Amino acid sequence: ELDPNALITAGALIGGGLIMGGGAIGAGIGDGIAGNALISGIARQPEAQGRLFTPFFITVGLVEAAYFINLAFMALFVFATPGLQ
Amino acid sequence: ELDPNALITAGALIGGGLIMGGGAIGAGIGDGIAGNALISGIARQPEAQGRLFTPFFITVGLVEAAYFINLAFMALFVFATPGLQ
Amino acid sequence: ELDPNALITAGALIGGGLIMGGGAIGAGIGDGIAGNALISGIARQPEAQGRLFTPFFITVGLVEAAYFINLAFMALFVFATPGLQ
Amino acid sequence: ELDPNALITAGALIGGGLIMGGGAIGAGIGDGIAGNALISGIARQPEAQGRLFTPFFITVGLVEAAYFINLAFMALFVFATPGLQ
Amino acid sequence: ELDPNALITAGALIGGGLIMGGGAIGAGIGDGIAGNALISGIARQPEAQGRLFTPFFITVGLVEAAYFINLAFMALFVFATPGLQ
Amino acid sequence: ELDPNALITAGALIGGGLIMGGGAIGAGIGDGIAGNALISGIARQPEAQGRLFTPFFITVGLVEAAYFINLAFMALFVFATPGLQ
Amino acid sequence: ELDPNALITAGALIGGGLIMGGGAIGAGIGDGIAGNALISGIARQPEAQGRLFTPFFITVGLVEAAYFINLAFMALFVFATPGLQ
Amino acid sequence: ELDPNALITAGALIGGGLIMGGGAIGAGIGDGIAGNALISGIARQPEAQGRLFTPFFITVGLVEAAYFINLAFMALFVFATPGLQ
Amino acid sequence: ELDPNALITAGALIGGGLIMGGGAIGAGIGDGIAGNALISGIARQPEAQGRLFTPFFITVGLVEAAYFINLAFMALFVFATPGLQ
Ligand SMILES: COc1nc2ccc(I)cc2cc1[C@@H](c1ccccc1)[C@@](O)(CCN(C)C)c1cccc2ccccc12
Ligand SMILES: COc1nc2ccc(I)cc2cc1[C@@H](c1ccccc1)[C@@](O)(CCN(C)C)c1cccc2ccccc12
Ligand SMILES: COc1nc2ccc(I)cc2cc1[C@@H](c1ccccc1)[C@@](O)(CCN(C)C)c1cccc2ccccc12
Repeated sequence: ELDPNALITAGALIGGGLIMGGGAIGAGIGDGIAGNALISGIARQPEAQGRLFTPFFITVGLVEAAYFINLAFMALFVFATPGLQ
Repeated sequence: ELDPNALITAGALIGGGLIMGGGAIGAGIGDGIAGNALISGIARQPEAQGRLFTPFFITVGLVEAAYFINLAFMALFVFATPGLQ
Repeated sequence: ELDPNALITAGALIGGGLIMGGGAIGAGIGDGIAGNALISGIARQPEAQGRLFTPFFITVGLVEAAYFINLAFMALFVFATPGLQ
Repeated sequence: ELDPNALITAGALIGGGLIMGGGAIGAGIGDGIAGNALISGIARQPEAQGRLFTPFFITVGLVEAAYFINLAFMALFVFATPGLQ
Repeated sequence: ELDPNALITAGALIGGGLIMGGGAIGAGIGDGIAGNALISGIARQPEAQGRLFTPFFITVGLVEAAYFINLAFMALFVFATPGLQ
Repeated sequence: ELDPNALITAGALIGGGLIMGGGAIGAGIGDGIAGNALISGIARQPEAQGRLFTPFFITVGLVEAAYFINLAFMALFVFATPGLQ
Repeated sequence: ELDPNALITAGALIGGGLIMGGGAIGAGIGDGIAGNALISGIARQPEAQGRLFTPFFITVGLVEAAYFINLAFMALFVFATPGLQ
Repeated sequence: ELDPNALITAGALIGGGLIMGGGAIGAGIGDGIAGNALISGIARQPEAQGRLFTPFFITVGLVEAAYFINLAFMALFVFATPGLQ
Repeated sequence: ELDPNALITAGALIGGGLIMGGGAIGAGIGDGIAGNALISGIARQPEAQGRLFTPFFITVGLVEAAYFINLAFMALFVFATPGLQ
């Protein structure tokens, strides 16, 4: 027979899946869009290369912070579930 | 045997996952898109570097406010669940 | 055991989650896209850019109204739940 | 113990959340994409400004009609739930 | 005590929300994208204004047909639910 | 109390909803994107545009076939439910 | 009263709806984006028409293979459900 | 009367549908985007045809690997379900 | 009848599904977008293209790390389920 934590943990795993699924959508498309501009800018001005890598890494850093903060809360959700009985 | 808060807490965790999962989609894609204009603009005109960071950080400011306001409401949902019995 | 409001509040948290999740996806990406144009236009026409912040704030105003109307209805769902028993 | 309206109302709130979540995604990204073209067109031809505002407001009007019609049905779903017992 | 139509009606309302929530994503983003070409085209060549509204309204016609055909099926789902017992 | 078809019909309405929701997202946005090209190409080359309506209708034909095949399977799910008991 | 296949079949129909909903999103937007480049390339070089139709049909073929393979598994899910009891 | 594998199998089928539904979104849109550059590039310079197929198939290789690795895990979920009792 | 792990494993398969679904959406589309730039840049600058594969593989590296970290957590959810009883 069920118990309250079976329901709480099921919610937690779905909740955690939503957090990382959305995190990977944000990060994969975000990084690809940042890389796109990098590849294009180099293609247009192949000596611009040096000055493009700082704006690129700032963008990626922002994108990846969302992925990583999401990851941390997915870890909280399934390894230390808030509201667990 | 199930109790009311088990069900409410499972809903809270799924809602909190929706909130953060949508926040990361918006943040990563929004920031990548902004970053794509920054990188391209710098590639097109290297001395516009400083000029371009101002509208970039205004833009990133707005995208990031959506992410962290969502983060606050996810924390309300899972740490101070409204409707908990 | 369960009671009706456990199920209703669970639906409310999940619906509130969809509402904020969707709101930040529209907001992050809508503002990113608006800011991309702002950044590019400032890169292209540094002088006559003041004429650009005004269409930008209008766009951002529309995008943010969607985010905050959604937020208002999330609050209603989870703090004044319609159909609560 | 549960009752049929607890299940119906839970469905209604999720249903309503889906309607507004999707409404905000459509409206935020739609408006941002319309604003993008507005900001760009002004940047390219800063006297085009006058003739751009009619096509802009037609686009936004279309985008916002979807948001508003969605909002109306979310209101029906949770305040006058069809099929309520 | 639950009855069959409570469950069926809850499914109907979630399905109807999916239908309209996806309709608004498609309508708002589709119409914004069409509107972006209209605005840009008018900005590029002001006297193409009349010429450009024809393919724009054909395009908006198609996007809007998806939105209102979805709206009809959402109404079938929630007002004349198939499978109701 | 519940019977098996209540649960099956509920799954059917939710699955039918996903099918139409997804179909209108692909259709709204696919047609918007096709029409964006049509509008721009007519703006750029008003004379030789007749050659454009033909690739446009092919694209729209493909996009609409996805919408209407989906519609056909939504109808099957909700009017001739596979696995109904 | 329920039976195991009522739950299995409900899962199957939702599962099947997810497969086709996502299939139509992939195919509608994919085909529209392929058609966009076709319409644009013809508009820019109206004699390029001949050499554009092979890359166009390769792209569409790839896009449509995802739709069709998804369709086949949705057919498996709801007409020959794996794990049916 | 329900048994454990009925619930587990229903979860398996929904998870397997998520997996393939997300795979087709990524594959169709990813392949359309790659194909859009191929078509445009060939339109811009007809004799670059052979040159452009190499980076196109590398790109399509990567997009398609996501689709078929997802397909393998969907098959694991529904044909060899982990956790089946 | 049911047992707690039936419900937990079901949540695990659904969460694992969200995680892989999201991962392939980010990966398909992120790599498509990166490859679009690669293809265009090679079409525009055939000589100095070697400088492009290096930003391309960096972008793809970031996009694929998101896909494969997600895959790693899907495996954890479905093969070493956190909170399993
Ligand atoms: C631009 O505004 C519109 N344009 C439309 C265009 C077509 C149609 I058919 C309906 C339209 C409706 C409106 C607004 C409206 C104005 C007055 C009354 C109701 C609705 C609006 O929906 C806009 C929301 N978006 C910005 C996301 C709104 C709703 C709810 C709260 C608001 C609060 C503040 C401002 C706007 C609010
Ligand atoms: C362009 O068509 C294709 N190209 C493919 C390319 C690769 C692969 I591996 C499979 C492909 C399959 C097809 C079709 C097909 C033709 C014949 C038989 C089965 C499938 C199709 O799937 C296209 C659907 N899209 C437009 C969204 C289809 C399915 C179902 C009903 C249809 C009804 C009418 C027309 C097409 C229908
Ligand atoms: C580029 O990497 C980063 N940039 C960041 C930027 C801002 C912030 I605030 C956090 C950041 C965190 C990281 C990584 C990290 C490095 C070390 C330790 C933890 C996290 C990372 O999250 C990147 C994942 N993406 C590629 C999707 C990661 C997580 C998990 C497993 C990884 C395995 C291999 C490589 C990277 C891994």
